[PDB]
Amino acid sequence: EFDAIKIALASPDMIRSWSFGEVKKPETINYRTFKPERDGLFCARIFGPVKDYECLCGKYKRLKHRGVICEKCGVEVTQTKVRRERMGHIELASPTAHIWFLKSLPSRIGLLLDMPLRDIERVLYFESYVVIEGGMTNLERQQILTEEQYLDALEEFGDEFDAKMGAEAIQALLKSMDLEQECEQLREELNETNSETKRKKLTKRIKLLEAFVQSGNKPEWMILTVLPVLPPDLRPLVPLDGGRFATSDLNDLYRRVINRNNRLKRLLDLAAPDIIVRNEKRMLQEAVDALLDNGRRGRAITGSNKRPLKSLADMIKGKQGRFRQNLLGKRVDYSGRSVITVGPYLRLHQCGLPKKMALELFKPFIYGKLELRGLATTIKAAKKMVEREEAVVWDILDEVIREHPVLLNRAPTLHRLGIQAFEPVLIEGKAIQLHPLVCAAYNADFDGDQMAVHVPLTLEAQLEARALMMSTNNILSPANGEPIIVPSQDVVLGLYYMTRDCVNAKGEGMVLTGPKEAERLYRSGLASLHARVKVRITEYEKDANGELVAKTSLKDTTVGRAILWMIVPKGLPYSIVNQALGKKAISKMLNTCYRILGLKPTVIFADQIMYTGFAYAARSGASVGIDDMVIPEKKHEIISEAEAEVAEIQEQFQSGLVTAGERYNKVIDIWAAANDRVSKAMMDNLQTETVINRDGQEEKQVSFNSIYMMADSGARGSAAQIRQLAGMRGLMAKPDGSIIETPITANFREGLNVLQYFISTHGARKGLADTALKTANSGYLTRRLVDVAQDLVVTEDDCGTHEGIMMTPVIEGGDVKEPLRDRVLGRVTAEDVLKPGTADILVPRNTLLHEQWCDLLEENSVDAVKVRSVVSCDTDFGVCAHCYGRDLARGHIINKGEAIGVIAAQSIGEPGTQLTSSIQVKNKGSIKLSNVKSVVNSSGKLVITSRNTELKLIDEFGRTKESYKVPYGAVLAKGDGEQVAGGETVANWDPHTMPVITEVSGFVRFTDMIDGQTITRQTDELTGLSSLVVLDSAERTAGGKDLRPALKIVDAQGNDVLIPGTDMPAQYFLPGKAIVQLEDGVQISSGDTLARIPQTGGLPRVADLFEARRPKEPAILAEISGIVSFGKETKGKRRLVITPVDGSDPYEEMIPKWRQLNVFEGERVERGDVISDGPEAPHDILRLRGVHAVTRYIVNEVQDVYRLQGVKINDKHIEVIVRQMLRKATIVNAGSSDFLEGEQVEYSRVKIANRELEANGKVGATYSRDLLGITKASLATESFISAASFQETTRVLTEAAVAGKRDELRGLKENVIVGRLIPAGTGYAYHQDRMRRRAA
Amino acid sequence: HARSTGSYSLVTQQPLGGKAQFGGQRFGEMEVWALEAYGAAYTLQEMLTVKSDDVNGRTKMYKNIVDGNHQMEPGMPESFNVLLKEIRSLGINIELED
Amino acid sequence: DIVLNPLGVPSRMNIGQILETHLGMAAKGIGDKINAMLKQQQEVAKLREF
Amino acid sequence: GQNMRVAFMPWNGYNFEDSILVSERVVQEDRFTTIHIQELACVSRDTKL
Amino acid sequence: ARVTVQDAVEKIGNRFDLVLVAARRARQMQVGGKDPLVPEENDKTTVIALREIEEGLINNQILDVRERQEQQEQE
Amino acid sequence: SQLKLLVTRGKEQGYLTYAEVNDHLDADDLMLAENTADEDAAEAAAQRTTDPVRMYMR
Ligand SMILES: [Mg+2]
Ligand SMILES: [Zn+2]
Ligand SMILES: [Zn+2]
Repeated sequence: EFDAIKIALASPDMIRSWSFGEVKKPETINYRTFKPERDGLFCARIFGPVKDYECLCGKYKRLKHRGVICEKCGVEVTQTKVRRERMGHIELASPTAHIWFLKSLPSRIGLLLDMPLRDIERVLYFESYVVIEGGMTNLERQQILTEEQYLDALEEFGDEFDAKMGAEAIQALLKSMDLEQECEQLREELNETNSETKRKKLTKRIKLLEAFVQSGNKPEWMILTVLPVLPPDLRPLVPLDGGRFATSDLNDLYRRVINRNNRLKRLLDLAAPDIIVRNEKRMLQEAVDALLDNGRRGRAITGSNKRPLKSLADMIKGKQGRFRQNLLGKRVDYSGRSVITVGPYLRLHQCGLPKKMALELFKPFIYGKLELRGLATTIKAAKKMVEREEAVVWDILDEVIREHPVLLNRAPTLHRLGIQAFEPVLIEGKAIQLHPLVCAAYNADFDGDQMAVHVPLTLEAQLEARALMMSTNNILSPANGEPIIVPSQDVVLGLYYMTRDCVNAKGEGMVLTGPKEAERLYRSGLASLHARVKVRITEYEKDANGELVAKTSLKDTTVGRAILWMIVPKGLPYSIVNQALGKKAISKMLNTCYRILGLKPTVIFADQIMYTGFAYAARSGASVGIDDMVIPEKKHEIISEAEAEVAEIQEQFQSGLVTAGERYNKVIDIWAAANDRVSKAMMDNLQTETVINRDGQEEKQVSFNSIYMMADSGARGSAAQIRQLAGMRGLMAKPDGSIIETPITANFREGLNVLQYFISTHGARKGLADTALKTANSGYLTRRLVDVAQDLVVTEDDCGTHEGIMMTPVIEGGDVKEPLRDRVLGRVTAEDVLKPGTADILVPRNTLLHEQWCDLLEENSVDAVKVRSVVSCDTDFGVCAHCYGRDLARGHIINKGEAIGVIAAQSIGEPGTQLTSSIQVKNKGSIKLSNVKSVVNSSGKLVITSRNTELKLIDEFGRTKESYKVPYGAVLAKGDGEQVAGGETVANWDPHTMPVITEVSGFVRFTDMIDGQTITRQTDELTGLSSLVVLDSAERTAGGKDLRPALKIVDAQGNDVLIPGTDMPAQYFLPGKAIVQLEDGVQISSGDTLARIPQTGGLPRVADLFEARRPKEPAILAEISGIVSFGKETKGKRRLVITPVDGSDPYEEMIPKWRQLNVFEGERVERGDVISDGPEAPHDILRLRGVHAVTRYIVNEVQDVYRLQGVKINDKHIEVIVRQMLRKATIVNAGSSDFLEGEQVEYSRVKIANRELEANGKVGATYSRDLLGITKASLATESFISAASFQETTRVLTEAAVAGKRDELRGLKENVIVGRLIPAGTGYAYHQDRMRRRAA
Repeated sequence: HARSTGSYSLVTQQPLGGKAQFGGQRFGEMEVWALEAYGAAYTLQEMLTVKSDDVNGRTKMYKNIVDGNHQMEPGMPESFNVLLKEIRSLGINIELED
Repeated sequence: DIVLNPLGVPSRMNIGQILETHLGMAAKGIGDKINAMLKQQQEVAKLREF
Repeated sequence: GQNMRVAFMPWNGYNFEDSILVSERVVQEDRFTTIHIQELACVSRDTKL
Repeated sequence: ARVTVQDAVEKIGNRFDLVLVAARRARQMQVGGKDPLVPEENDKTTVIALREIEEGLINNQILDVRERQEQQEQE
Repeated sequence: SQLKLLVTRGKEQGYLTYAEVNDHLDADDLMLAENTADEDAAEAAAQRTTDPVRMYMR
């Protein structure tokens, strides 16, 4: 209807235009007749009649004569709702400053006038005068003149002198101000001499003057002359039961403003002393300030209840304002709630709805049906029929409900599966029956939880619920590809018990004809559910283009597996059910069914699995008793032995042989070992049993114990819970985080005594508090993540880009913890996947890698692919479907319009509550060295001559399996190009002192070495050797301080030995605190040690890693490639200069001397190398290394937090957030564009700006990408309606008003506030068509 | 607790709250995010306007339903009109450009 | 009268309910024996002895 | 409360997460039947008309 | 009926355009006044529209062509 | 000067206590506290009683 919203400042003429009349009296209503007063806050003349079509007096009280203004009253005869739309105005006697434009942090008034805020405040409060265009009389504009100074200046000046006080002075200043001429003057200033901040401040001044000139506002509009009055019905005075009333706080504030204004107007007629009028004007300013914003400049005015009054500003901001409490979430019609029960008889797509709730929610539909079918004549008859609950009413209700989805929702909606659409089934009672398989999606248990039910109304809403939100459409998690409809705890136990063989059961050794005979035998009592038999099984294979060829063969199975085979669909093999079928086997089975067959067979299969599991779990009759918790028979011996060892340690400490800090650890280790022994003994005794037999001999088998069965199948429990039940409760902690030495040696089968229970309580209280805190934090993280990345939408099919990420498996030193299949499945290749033999292309390009392609890649053993990624997408304002991948919840390539930002935010935030030397090879392969320079030492072996050496174990198949990091100068047993066996330590080194080593051998002379200037005399008394320890710069004398210890290599012939392969002299400038051991003239072998130089986690790690915080001590990277050099020393921090090979060297950094540098001044380093060592910074990687390196550092550094806790989410969702982090570009060269040199612009704008410009006959502009946090990157929103929702409302509206900003609703958070279709999903087509017609 | 239609609040024309007042269910921001994760634009629109505080759109929806026609004319909510009037009651001039 | 799920006991390590169930079974067994002796009209001597 | 005869076994998914399966003779014998008393007031006032 | 919607999506191609087309056809068949192209087993107009889309008897192009022909007839 | 030290401490720690701000510093105190929170910049760093009754008394 409008398609855009504009905001600006209001002129007094505009304010008089809005109003329908002036409010002159502070009266509200008569205390006797309760009628609106005349010219008061509630006035019928100004704001409209109080009841529909009726004058106040009553002479005109019918619709027939509407639109007429009664002469007696003046009240127009119209609808009363018009009182909700009409404003008034109050003409202030004297101008008042607007608090938003005075006490804002930038202080718009002061910024525009170029005056300190304190000067403005003191002139406002009638403290000192101000000269306004004084003239040529030796006065300076905007000069403070206190009362005495003003008085003595007035003398000797017959001129007016133009001095004023109060807000009138400010208004005169603003009105006299000229913006174009001052902008010209500032341009002249910027043209001339420039200083560090002079140029910046002048540029800011000119830019903001230009902005204010272009906004269309005028400065003097910041000073109020007329005050608008809100319509009465938004600040109502409403009668409550009895003689009492309730009123809004705005009535009090308006009454105060009007009282003081009228008093001032009266006072200005009496010609009162200036003291009185000054005080009155100060009070008027204070009252208007309190009205517009109460509690911002001074003390908040309070009411009778002694609480601060709510002002106009308080009604907009906060979590209880119109922007948040009512515009983004509000109460809804056609809704209900109730407690949820099980209902295990249901199908996956339907729920159970009480008849009473269904009758109440669908009332209009039932009225329509009753009238249509002729049962009722009018709607009143239908109402009475439904109110009496006749017989026909229930048939009509059953007809209405037939195919009408209802949305069920549970209160903590953490992801999109917390709302799902089901088909109702009318039931008796008052509880909602919820299908078991969906509980995990809701995180719902049946111990008192409640659910809300909403009913879609429109045809479009019903179709969306049926096609998008149905429960049979969401069976895969959207965070990863895994199903979320897995059977949970009792289905698992039933299917485990059914498929679980026994050694010598009834009917063992039989040969059945198929599943039917197996079931017929079991059900008639002739065979046991686990009796090993031979069964003829017929299974189908898709060994063709979908043909399902059959194969019949005699399998060796049990009766349970043969029975369970009856429910498995055609395409699957028989080996899926031919096992014990724990918790994870069932999930694998469902995943296999989904990938091979499709969606419908999977849903049918899941329902059959649930039914069979429940039936046979009931059949088994599995229970829990006190004899199932078998305590080990050796527990007392183990505890006694631990007691003896700890007592011996204590008495040894009492003899002063060990420090307490070590005996504590010894006792802790003793008790840990004892606990491990007890747990091992318990589990050994509890997981096996002896049975007999086919012939009569003792034979072991896995136990049928009930606790063990529950833990082993994954139904419920673990080894820790069993350990506490039958082992020992373990080792408790303390409030300080310490671990109390003596553990709880009792389990729960045995009782705890009072002290052990006291310690347990210590633990439990902390557990509860930590749970609460985690739930608190994980919501804030999700809210920020949604705010930053809400408006991302797939808005293209292919951008055509040829770039992407390089996906390879993740290896933490030893084993691999994420194969290539997990990281590559479902993505789009950016380049041909050449065969590892380099023969031909294996996967051409732009091919969505589904399961078959992943299997092919695994078969050919490729370990590196190039996959298109979101962070390297060429689409402007959105993403393309090919650079994203596939949906992960539907299984196909993502659809256009899908909102991927909200999905990414929800997927990242949903699991938040859950989360809290020598090198030895391990496999028979071949050593491969990457990024290392080799050389042969004196011993003849190979020594590393590099800092970034990487060792890989390339097996006979050419696949990496072990990646290891080796420091500098390590002796290697083997090298590249030689096969090795297992268990061979191919590298070793000393992890102590310093790795400073030489490179050649020969006579060493102390060149440029003077005793008493750089070294100290410290002879090795123990060995008798003389060692020259190099002191520091401070201690040493200045005679040779600038000199450094250089040890040149020479021969016996008197010549000079230089670095082999080059003419560079071989000198080693050793640093301070270096212990020179070998004397001059003593030949050294290659690599000799010249000097023995001495020396978070959980959610907060993720939250501080999306905020791009800089660590405490960031490792210094190589800013530029070139020879490293040094400059002036000890100028607060050690100075280092890098000189490129040819390029200029304007780089110099004050590197602190505290950092232990790992590079010598004679060693060149390229950019991106580490100078110091420590945690890396996120900003430095982006600058030194491309975008693909900072994203790789993040998607791997936050995925480590989740992997530890077992949470798995796709990498798609972390690259969506990163794409929104590095979104602003900083320009370095303007080029032929229209961009300022030092400016930050949206990277999308600059990318397209120079793109079209380059195509023409111009040259594009360079830039440097920038990285922000999710909280700083969400403040760059270009709409002031979405920004005010989650930012400071006062700041956003104050800056948008002066700038004359207008925003066209283009986001998801703005069309919700306005109340129109979002541009993301089903509303994507509507918005595109609107833009097309609008362009025309 | 179940509700089809009932009494509405005074200053903001939204359904009252609580079972005693025969109130509605609060549809918060997380549920809006959930409906945005699906492409359920029409469900979201009808929950934001017709079902909550679109004063003249909800009676039209009721009449359409009791007439065997499930179609809505969405309109503009009341909370946004109140917000415009409150922002305008300050010195700001916020309008709806066509 | 009531059927409860055993899978609730292992994870929530509150095995006091199983001991309560065993002891309540024992107590009701003693009560049923007294009731049987009382219905059969047995003299107070055997009732007192039991 | 009341002393109920209880058995620990699954029984067909009607005690799935924390649900309870109750006999119909626990309802015939009115063992968990409770009496609730509530007050309703009707105040008549003197209105303007 | 229609426990799943997966064939209709394949016919139309997009999950959202499917919803829009089905809603248009259902509104034609509910208030406008039209006869279904398939037998109705007490199905609501939304489900009948979905199954028509599934069988290939309805899509956006078909609806546009039919509306053009109808407007020609009315003229 | 005095404000500069408090600002340096707040930047180093990212947060400050009432005692530290009050020492290093009614309406003037509240105004100073509000100004300090501005940074959590240039204008606040560079930056009588404001009570209408105290000025009247003066
Ligand atoms: Mg619960
Ligand atoms: Zn009149
Ligand atoms: Zn792209």
